[PDB]
Amino acid sequence: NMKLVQRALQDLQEEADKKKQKREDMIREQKIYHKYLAQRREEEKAQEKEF
Amino acid sequence: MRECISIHVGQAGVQIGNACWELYCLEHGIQPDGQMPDSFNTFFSETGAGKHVPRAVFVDLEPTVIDEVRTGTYRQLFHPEQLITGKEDAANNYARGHYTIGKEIIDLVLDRIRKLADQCTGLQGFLVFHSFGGGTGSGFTSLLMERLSVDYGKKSKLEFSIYPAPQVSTAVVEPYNSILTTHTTLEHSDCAFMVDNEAIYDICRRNLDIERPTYTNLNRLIGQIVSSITASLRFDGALNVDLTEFQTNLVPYPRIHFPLATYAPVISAEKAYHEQLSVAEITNACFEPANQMVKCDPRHGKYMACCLLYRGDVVPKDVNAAIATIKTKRTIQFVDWCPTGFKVGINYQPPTVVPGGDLAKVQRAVCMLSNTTAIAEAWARLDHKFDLMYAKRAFVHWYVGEGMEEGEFSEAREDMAALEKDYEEVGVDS
Amino acid sequence: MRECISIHVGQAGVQIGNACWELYCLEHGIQPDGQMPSDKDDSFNTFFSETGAGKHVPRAVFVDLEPTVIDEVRTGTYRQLFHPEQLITGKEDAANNYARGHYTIGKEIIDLVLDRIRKLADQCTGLQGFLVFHSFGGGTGSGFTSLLMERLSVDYGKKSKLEFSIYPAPQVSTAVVEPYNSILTTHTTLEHSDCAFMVDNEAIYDICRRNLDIERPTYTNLNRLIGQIVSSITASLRFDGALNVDLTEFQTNLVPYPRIHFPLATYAPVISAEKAYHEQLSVAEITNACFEPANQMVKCDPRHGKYMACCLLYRGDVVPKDVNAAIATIKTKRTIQFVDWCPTGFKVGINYQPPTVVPGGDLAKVQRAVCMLSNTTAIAEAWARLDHKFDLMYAKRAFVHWYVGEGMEEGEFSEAREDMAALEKDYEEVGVDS
Amino acid sequence: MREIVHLQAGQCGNQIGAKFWEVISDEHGIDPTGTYHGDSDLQLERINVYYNEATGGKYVPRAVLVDLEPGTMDSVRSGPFGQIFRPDNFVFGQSGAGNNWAKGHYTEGAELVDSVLDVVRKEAESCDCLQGFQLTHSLGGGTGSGMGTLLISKIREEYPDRIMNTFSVVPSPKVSDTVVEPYNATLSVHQLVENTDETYCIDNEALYDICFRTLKLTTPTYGDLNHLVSATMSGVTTCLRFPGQLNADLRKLAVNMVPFPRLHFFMPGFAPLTSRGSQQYRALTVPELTQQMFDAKNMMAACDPRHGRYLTVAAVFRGRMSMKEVDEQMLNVQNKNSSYFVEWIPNNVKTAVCDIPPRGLKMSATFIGNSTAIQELFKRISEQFTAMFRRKAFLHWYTGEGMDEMEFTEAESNMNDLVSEYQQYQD
Amino acid sequence: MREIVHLQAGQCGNQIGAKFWEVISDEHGIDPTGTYHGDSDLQLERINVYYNEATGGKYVPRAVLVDLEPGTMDSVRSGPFGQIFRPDNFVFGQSGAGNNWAKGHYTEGAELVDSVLDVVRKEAESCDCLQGFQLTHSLGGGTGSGMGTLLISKIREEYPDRIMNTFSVVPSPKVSDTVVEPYNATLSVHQLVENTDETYCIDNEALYDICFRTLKLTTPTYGDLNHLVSATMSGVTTCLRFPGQLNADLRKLAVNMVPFPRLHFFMPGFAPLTSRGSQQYRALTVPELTQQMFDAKNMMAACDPRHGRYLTVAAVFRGRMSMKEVDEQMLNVQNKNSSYFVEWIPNNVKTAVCDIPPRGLKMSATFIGNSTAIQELFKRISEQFTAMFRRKAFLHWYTGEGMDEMEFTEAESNMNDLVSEYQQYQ
Amino acid sequence: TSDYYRVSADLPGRFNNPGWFRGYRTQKAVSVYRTSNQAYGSRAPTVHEMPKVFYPNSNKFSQQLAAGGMFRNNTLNVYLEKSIVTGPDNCITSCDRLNFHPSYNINRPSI
Ligand SMILES: Nc1nc2c(ncn2[C@@H]2O[C@H](COP(=O)(O)OP(=O)(O)OP(=O)(O)O)[C@@H](O)[C@H]2O)c(=O)[nH]1
Ligand SMILES: Nc1nc2c(ncn2[C@@H]2O[C@H](COP(=O)(O)OP(=O)(O)OP(=O)(O)O)[C@@H](O)[C@H]2O)c(=O)[nH]1
Ligand SMILES: Nc1nc2c(ncn2[C@@H]2O[C@H](COP(=O)(O)OP(=O)(O)O)[C@@H](O)[C@H]2O)c(=O)[nH]1
Ligand SMILES: Nc1nc2c(ncn2[C@@H]2O[C@H](COP(=O)(O)OP(=O)(O)O)[C@@H](O)[C@H]2O)c(=O)[nH]1
Ligand SMILES: [Mg+2]
Ligand SMILES: [Mg+2]
Repeated sequence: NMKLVQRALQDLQEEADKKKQKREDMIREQKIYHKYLAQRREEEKAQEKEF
Repeated sequence: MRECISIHVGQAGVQIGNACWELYCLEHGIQPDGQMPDSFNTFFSETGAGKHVPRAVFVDLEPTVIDEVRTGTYRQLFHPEQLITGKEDAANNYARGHYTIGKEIIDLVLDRIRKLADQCTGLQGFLVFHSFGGGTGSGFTSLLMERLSVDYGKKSKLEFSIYPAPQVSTAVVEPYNSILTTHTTLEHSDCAFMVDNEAIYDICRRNLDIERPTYTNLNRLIGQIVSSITASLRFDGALNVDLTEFQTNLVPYPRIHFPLATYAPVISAEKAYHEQLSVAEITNACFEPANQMVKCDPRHGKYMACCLLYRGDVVPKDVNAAIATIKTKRTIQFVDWCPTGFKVGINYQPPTVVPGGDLAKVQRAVCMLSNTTAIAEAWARLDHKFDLMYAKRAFVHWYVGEGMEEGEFSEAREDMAALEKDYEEVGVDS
Repeated sequence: MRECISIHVGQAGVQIGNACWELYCLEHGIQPDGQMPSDKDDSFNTFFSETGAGKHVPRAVFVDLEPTVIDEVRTGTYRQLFHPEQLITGKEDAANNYARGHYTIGKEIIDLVLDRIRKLADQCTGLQGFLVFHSFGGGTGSGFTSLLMERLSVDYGKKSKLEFSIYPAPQVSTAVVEPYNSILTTHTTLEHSDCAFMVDNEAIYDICRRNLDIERPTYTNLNRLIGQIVSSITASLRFDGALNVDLTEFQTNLVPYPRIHFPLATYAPVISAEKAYHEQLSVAEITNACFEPANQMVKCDPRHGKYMACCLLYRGDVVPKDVNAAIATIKTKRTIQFVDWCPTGFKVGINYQPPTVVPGGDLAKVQRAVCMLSNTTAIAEAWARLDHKFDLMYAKRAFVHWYVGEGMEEGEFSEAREDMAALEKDYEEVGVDS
Repeated sequence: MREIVHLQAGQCGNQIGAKFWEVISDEHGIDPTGTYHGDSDLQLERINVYYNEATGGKYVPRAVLVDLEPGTMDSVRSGPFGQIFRPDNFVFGQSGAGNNWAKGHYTEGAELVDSVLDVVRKEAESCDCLQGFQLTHSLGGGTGSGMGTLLISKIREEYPDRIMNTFSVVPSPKVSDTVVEPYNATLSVHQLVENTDETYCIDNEALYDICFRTLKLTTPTYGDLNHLVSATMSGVTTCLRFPGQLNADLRKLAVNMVPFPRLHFFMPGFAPLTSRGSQQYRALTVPELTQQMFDAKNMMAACDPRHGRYLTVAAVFRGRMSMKEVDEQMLNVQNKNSSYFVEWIPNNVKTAVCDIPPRGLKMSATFIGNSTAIQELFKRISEQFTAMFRRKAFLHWYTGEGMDEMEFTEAESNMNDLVSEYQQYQD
Repeated sequence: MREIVHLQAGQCGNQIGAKFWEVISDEHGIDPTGTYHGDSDLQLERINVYYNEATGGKYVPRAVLVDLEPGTMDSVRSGPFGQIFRPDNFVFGQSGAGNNWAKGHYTEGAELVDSVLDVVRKEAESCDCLQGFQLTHSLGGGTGSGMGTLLISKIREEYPDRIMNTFSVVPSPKVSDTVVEPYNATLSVHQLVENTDETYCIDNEALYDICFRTLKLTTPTYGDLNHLVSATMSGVTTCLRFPGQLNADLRKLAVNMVPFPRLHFFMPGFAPLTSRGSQQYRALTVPELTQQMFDAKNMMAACDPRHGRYLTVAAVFRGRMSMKEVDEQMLNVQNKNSSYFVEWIPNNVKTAVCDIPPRGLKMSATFIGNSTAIQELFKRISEQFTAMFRRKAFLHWYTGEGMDEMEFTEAESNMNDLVSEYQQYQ
Repeated sequence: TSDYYRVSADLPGRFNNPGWFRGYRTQKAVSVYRTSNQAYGSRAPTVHEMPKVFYPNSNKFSQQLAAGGMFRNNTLNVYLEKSIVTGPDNCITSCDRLNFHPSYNINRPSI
C-alpha cells in the first residue's frame, strides 16, 4: 500500500514540474522573438528611408 | 468559474471604462504591460505566455476619445480589437444614434462580443455602462438591448445609468435623449441603477475637501461602487452574494427595476485621522440624503427593499446590532408588505486605494442598494420638462428627418406616464 | 514512395510555385543551391529526386507562354534548383484568348510538356497525384490547362489530378474577355479533374486588409497564404501524424457525387504578429474562425446554403479530446446547418509538425493551426453572379470575331451555357430536401 | 453494527460539516492526515458509526455535501481539516439558485438530484445495517431549502422505514438576512412535517444570545457559532459510539419523545457554557448542570417556555455520575414547575447516560425538549408570509418558473391547521 | 500447450497491439532486446502461449500486423519494444483503401489476402495445439474492417473447428470521425455475425468517459487509451498462462455465455482504475472491486445496463482472495437487482480466479457481460445508414468498384432482423 | 538555436545552426531597378525561424522489405503427428487409439 501511495505522489509531482517548465519556456521564447521582430521593423524602415 | 463582461458606451463610458479598469489592475496587482511581477479569472483571461487581457468591449462613435486609450499608459494592456470606434457621431441625438448611424457598427460589436462570450464557459451576466445625455449612450445603447435580448434570453444585464440632473444640464435635447430611452430600459434591462452627476458634485465639495474636482474624481467614486458589487465573486467571504442574489431580493415587480446606489464612508485622509469609523458609524451614512447619489430624498418616499454590501473586517454581530437601531428610527419608513427588507453581504478584503486618488486607506465600507418610491420625485421633474419642451414643437425636425415616426414621442411620454402611476399604486398601504 | 508532381500554369502559376517552393525549401532545410547542408529521413522524397551528385531536384513543371516570366526564375536566387528542361516557355502568349490557347498557340509546346510529364512519371515509382496550379482569368491558364487536363486524362487512367484554381472575382477584374475565358473552362473542370479547389481574389484581399493589419498588401502576401494552405494539405504526406489522411482519403470522404468536386478552402488563424502577443491560440478558439462567414476565403456566404461536408486538418499541439469537444460545441448551434442526409459530415486529421515561418512573411509563429475544406451549397450564388455578367456581355454578340477566327465554332458558347445551367440545376436538386 | 450517513445541504451545511467533522475527529483522535493517534482503546472500538473504512489505516467520513454554488467548495477543502474528505463526495452544480426556493425545487434542483443520489446510494449499501441518515440544512438559503426538501422527499420513498435526523436553520425576526426568506420557510415546513421523523430548531438569533450573556465573547464569528451547534449535534449520538450505564439510541429517544407524527419540532440546549474568568467560580455538579440548563436563557432557538407547555423532554448525560443524583434532580423539577408540564402524560422525562466525557471536560449535559412555543415561531413565520402575499410580492420569480399560485395557499392552509392542531394539544 | 495466434489489422490495430506487447512482456519480465529477465519461475513456465522460441535465449511474439499503408509500420518498429517482432511477419499493401470497405474487400483485398494467409498458416501448423486466433481491428475504417473481414471468412473455412476471437471498435455518433463511417460499420457486422466465434464491443466515446470522470487525465492521448484496452485483453486470457484455483479459459466462457449462435457481442468493463489523488483514499478489497464493475459509467460501450437485461455475467479476478467473499458479494448483486437479470436462466454467475496479480496491484477484476441493450448501438448505426442510402449518396466510389446496389439492402435486412431477434429475446 | 530555444535533441545540425545555409540571397542596398519577384527567397534564415523539433518519415526502413518481395510458402509442406497428453513419453493420436508406456502388471501377463 505504501508502495502504491508513494508511486502515485511521485508521478503527480513529475507532471506538475513538467508543466511548469513548459510555461517558463514559452515565456522566454515569446519575449525573445518579439524583440527580434522590433529589430526587423527598424531595419525595414531604414532601408525605405535610404531608397 | 465566475466571470462577467464589462461593456461601456460613449465618452462617459470609455472614461469610466479606464477608471474602473485602473482600479481593477492595482486591486489584482497587474503592471501596465499586462504581466504579473485565480482571482483575476473573473475579469481577465490567461494567455499561454501568461498575459492577462481585460475582458471588455469599448464602443464609441468618435475617434477622439478612444485614441487617448490607444496612446496612454495602458496602451499594451488592452487588446487592439476591443475598443471599437465609429466614423461619425450622433451629436446628442437619439434618432441619429438609433435608426441611421448606429446600425453601421451593430454588426461589428455583435461579432466581437461573441468572441468573448464563446470564452464564457459559465457567464454570470454582462455589465453595461452608458450615459443618457449622449447620442450613442442613448441611441445605439437602445438598439444594443434588443440584440442582447434576442441572442441571449435570460442572461443578466446590469446597467449603471447617467440620468440628467434636474437643474444643471449639458444640453437642450438631453431630455429628448433621456425620455426616448425609457421604453427600451423598461422591458430590456434586468437591473438598472441610476447615479446623477450633481449629486456626486456636492459630495466631493463637502466630504472630500477638494476645492475644484473634475470628472476624474467623479470616475474614481463610481468605480468604487462597481468594485464592491463584484467583490463577492472574486473574493471569498462569510456571506458571498451573487448577481442573481440581489436581483431577486430587491426587485418586487418586473416593471420596477430602478434602485439607488450609495457608498459610505467617503471621507478625506484628513478626516480619516480624526473620525473613528465603526460598522454602525458607516451604515448610517447611507441613510442620510446628503450622502445620497441621486438628487431625491427618500424621506418623502418609503424604503421598498434594502441590499447591503460590507467590505473589510466587518463582524456579523455588528451587522445585526446596527439594524436593530436603524429600525427603531421613525424618520425612515418601510411598506406594510415587506416586513424584513434587508439583504447583507460580507467580504474580508478591504478595498484598494489608488495613487492619485482622494479617499484614504479604510478598513470598513458599505455599498447600500435601496429601492425607494422617491425616484418618482426625481422622475416628475424630467417628465414636466419633456412635455414643456414638446409643447412648442422644437428640435423634432431633426428626429423626423432621420426617418423615425412622429408618434414615437407620444407613445414614449404615455409609457412614462403610466409608469409613474404604477410606481404610485405600489406606495399605497393595504 | 509517396510522390506528387506540381504543374504551375501561367504567370500566376509561376509566382504561386515560386512561393510554394521557397516555403518547401525553408521547411525541409534545403539550400537554394539544391543540396542539403551535408553536416547533418525521407521528408524531401515527397517532392524531390536524388541525383548522382547528391543534389535535390523538385518534381515540378513551370509552364507559361510568356517568355518574360521564366527568365526571372532563370536569373534569380533559385536558378540552381531547377533542371532547365522543367521550365517550359512558349513563343507567343495566348493574349487572353481561350481559342488561341486551345487551338493555335498551345499546340506547339504540348509535345514537350507531355515528354517532360512522361520523364517525371518514369522517374516516379508510384505517384499519389499531380497538382495543377492555375487561374481562370488568363488565356494560358484557361485554354492550355483545358487541353492539358484532357491529355493527362487520356494518358493516365485514374491517377488523382488536383486542380487548384483562382476564380475571377465578382467585382474586381483585370480583363474584359474574363467571363468568356471562365465559362469555357467549366467543361474542363467538370470531368477532366478528379478534384478542383478554387480561391477568390477579393476575399483574400479582404482578409489581408482586416486581419493581417497590412495597409497595402500584394501578390507576395497572397501567395504566402496560398503556400501555407497547400503546405497544410501536404503535411499529411510529408510528416507523421497521430491521425493521418491522404489525397485519395479526403477526396473520397469529401466528394459526394461525380459532378460535385468543388470545395472551399479557408485557414485559421490568420492573425498579426503583435496581436499574437494578445490572443490565446487554442484549437477550440481557432475552429470558430474556419466557420466564421467573414473569414471564408471565397466571396460567398455559407449561411445562405446548407453544409454537406467538412474537412479539417490541424497542425501543432492539437489533441483529439479538445478536437471532439470543439466539434460537439459547434454541432449544436442553429447558425451552422447541415443537410438532412448527412448527420456525420466531418473528416478530421492531426499532424504534430507546426507550419513554418518564412523570411519576410506577415504571419506570426503559430503553435496550433487549422485548414478547412468544405463542400457547400453556397457556390450557387457565386457562380450565378458570373452567370448574369457573362450572359449580359454575350447579349449583343460581343468579343466573338477572334474566337470565330482561330477555330472554335460559334455554338460552343451555347454548349458551355447548357453545361453550366445543368450543373446549377444539379445544385438546386441537391439543395432541395425531401 | 449501526451506521448513519451524514447529509449536508447548502453553504451553511458546509461550515457545519467542517466544524462537526473536526470535533468528532478530535474526540476520537484523528489527525489531519487521516490516521489514528490515540491513547485509549475505547476510542477505537466503535468507529464505523460515522466513519467509512478505507485501506491504509484511514477513515473517510461517510458524508455527502450538496451545494449549488462552487465558491465555498474550495474554502471547505482548503481548510485545516479540508484534506480528509474524499474528493468524490464533493458534488456541486454549475448554476446557483440565488436564495430562491423555487430554483432549487423545480427548475435547477431537478438536474442534480440524480447525480447526488447516485453518490448516496453507492456508499449507503456498503454498511451491514444502516441505522439512518442525518441532515443539516439552512432554510435561509435557496439550496438548503429547495434541494433540501427534494432530497428528503425522495429518500423517504426510496427507504420507507428508516431513521432520519434534520437540523433546520430557521429565519429570525431581528436577525433577518433575506427579504424572500419567509417565502423559503413557508413552502418547506409542509415538506418538513410530512416527510421527517425527527428535527431540531436552530435560529441564528439564539446563538448570538448565548455568546453575549454566557460565553462573554466580544466578536461571535460563525466559527464559534458552529462550535456550539456541533456540540449539541455531537451530544445526541453518543450512545452509538460509546457504551454506558443506561444507553439510549436515536430510535430509543424517538419512541419516547414523539406521541403523534406531526409533533416532532423539538428544542435543544447545552449545559457546560461559562466564561474563563468565572471558570473557577463554577462547580461541575449534577444539580448545577440541571440548574444552568433549565434557565430559559440557554434555549437554542427562538422560543420562551413560560408562554408554552413541555410535552416531553429527553436527557442525555456525559460523565461517570451516580444514578440516584440523576434521579432526584429530575423529580424535583417535576414537583416544583408543576404548571409548565402537561397533565395527561406522567413521567415526561426520559434519561440517558454515557461513561466518558468529551476532551477538555469532565461532566456535561444536553436536553431535547418538545415545547408548544415552537408555534410562536410558526405564527411569526406565518404572519409575515400571509401579509406579504396579498400584495403579490415576488410572484414573477415564482409563478413564471412553472408552478401555480395555489401551491402557496395550500402551504398556508397546511401550516394553519398545523398550528391549530398545536393549539388544541395545549388545552 | 493451448496456443493463441495474434493478429493486428490497420492503424487502429497496430496501436492497440503495440501497447499490449509492452504490457505483457514487462509482465513476464522481457527486455526490449527479447531476453528473459525474471524474478520468479512461474513467469518462465508459460511463455509459449504467445511466444515462439529462438536462439540465444530469445523469444519472439507470434503476431502479424496488417495495414494497407506502406509506411505505417515504421512507427511500430521505432517504438521502445518495436524491434521484438520478427521482420518476416510484416504484411502490407501498396495502394491505400481510402477508408473504403469495397477497396479492402474487392479491389485491393484480393492481391494481399493470399500473402497474409500463407504466413498465418505457416506459423499455425508448427505449434503444439492451436487453442485459437486473436484479432484486433476497427469497424470505422476500410482496412481494419474490409481486410479484417476478408481474412475472417477464410480463417473459418480453412479452420472449421477452432476459436476465433475478435476485438471490434464500433463507430460512435458523438466521436464520429468519418463521413462514410456508417457505410463501413453496416457491412462489417454482416461478416462479423456469420463466421465469428467471439467479439468484444469497445467504443471510442466510452473510452473518453473513463478518462473524463473516472481516471481524470488532463491529456487522454491514444497511448493511454490503448493501455486501458490492453488491460481488458490482459485480464480475459490470464488463466491461459497462469495457474488458478478455479480456472476459466476462452473455450469455457464462449460455450456458457453464448446460448444462441448469433449472440456473440459482449460489453467489457474494467475495475481497479482510480485517480492518483484518490488512490490513497480508496479501499482495495473484494466487495468494493465489484462495486465499480457494475457501474454504468465504467462500461466500455455506448449502452446503458439499466435499460437492458443482462443475459450472463462473468468476472475474471486477478489477485489472491478467498472464494466465499467472491461468491457472497456476487450473489447479492443478482438478488438485490431483481429486475434487470433474466428469469429463465437462474444463477447467471460465471467465476474465474487466478492467483497471480499484475505488477503494481494486489486486487483486480475484469467484466464481460452479454446484454439486451446491444440493440441500442445497432439501431443507431441503422438510422444513419438508411439516411445516406435513401438519396443514393457516396455510392459511385463503391458501386463502380465491383458490387451492385442490392448488397446494402440485404446487409440492411440482415441488420434489420438482427435487432429484431434481440427484441424478442429481451 | 540551442543558445535561445531548447530542443528535443533529435533535430539535425542543419536545424541546430542556420550558418550551414549559404545559397540564399544576400542583402544589398535597395535600388531603383528592382524586380517584385525578388521578395521570394530574399534572405537567409536566422536563428528564430527553424523549427525546434523535427519528425521525419524513414521510408527506406520499410522499402528494404517492400522491394525484396512479400513472404510466401513454396512447398514447405510438413505435418507433425501431435498428441493431447502432456507427457513426452506418450503420443496418443486421434487415429491411433492405443495407450503407450505399457503397464508392468504383476498378476496378469502381457495385457
Ligand atoms: N457621471 C458622468 N457622466 C459623464 C461623464 N462624462 C460625460 N458624461 C455624460 O456624458 C454625456 C454627454 O455625452 P458623451 O458621453 O460625452 O458622448 P457620447 O456618449 O459619445 O454621445 P455623443 O456626444 O453624441 O457622441 C453628458 O450628459 C454626461 O452626463 C463623467 O465623467 N461622469
Ligand atoms: N490569386 C491570384 N491571382 C492571380 C495572381 N496573378 C495573376 N492572377 C490572375 O490571373 C489572371 C490573368 O492571368 P495572367 O496573370 O496574365 O496569367 P495567365 O493565366 O497565364 O494569362 P497570360 O499571361 O495572358 O497567358 C487575373 O485575372 C488574375 O486574377 C496572383 O498572384 N494571385
Ligand atoms: N447557524 C448558522 N447559520 C448560518 C451559517 N452560515 C450562514 N448562515 C445563515 O444562512 C444564510 C445564508 O445561507 P445560504 O448561503 O444562502 O444557503 P444556501 O443558499 O443553501 O447555500 C445567512 O442568512 C446566515 O444567517 C452558519 O455557519 N451557522
Ligand atoms: N480506441 C482507439 N480508436 C482509434 C485509435 N486510432 C484511431 N481510432 C479509430 O479508428 C477510426 C479510423 O480507422 P483507420 O485508422 O482509418 O483504420 P484503418 O484504415 O484500418 O487504418 C477512427 O474513427 C477512430 O475512432 C486509437 O488509438 N484507439
Ligand atoms: Mg461617441
Ligand atoms: Mg503573363
